[PDB]
Amino acid sequence: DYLRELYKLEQQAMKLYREASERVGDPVLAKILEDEEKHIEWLETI
Amino acid sequence: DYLRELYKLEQQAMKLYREASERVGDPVLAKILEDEEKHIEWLETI
Repeated sequence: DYLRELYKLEQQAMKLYREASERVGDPVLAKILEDEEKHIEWLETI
Repeated sequence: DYLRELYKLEQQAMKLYREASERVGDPVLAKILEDEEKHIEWLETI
């Protein structure tokens, strides 16, 4: 259901937030990434 | 660049987190949504 494509969305966000952090180099980009990580965990409880 | 498709990703996440919160009804789903919102704002400073 939703959870499953919401889960994948979180995975792409981390992938593209990773390729973006490497380059851009805005520390807040790394901050947004620590979050997406926790979103995955919380998603993991439904 | 990345920022632009990272921005759109955040928009879809909120759209699908909204349709998912309405239904599922897991309060943490609303918590993940208040976040995606701030990610948009922080994204807005690059």
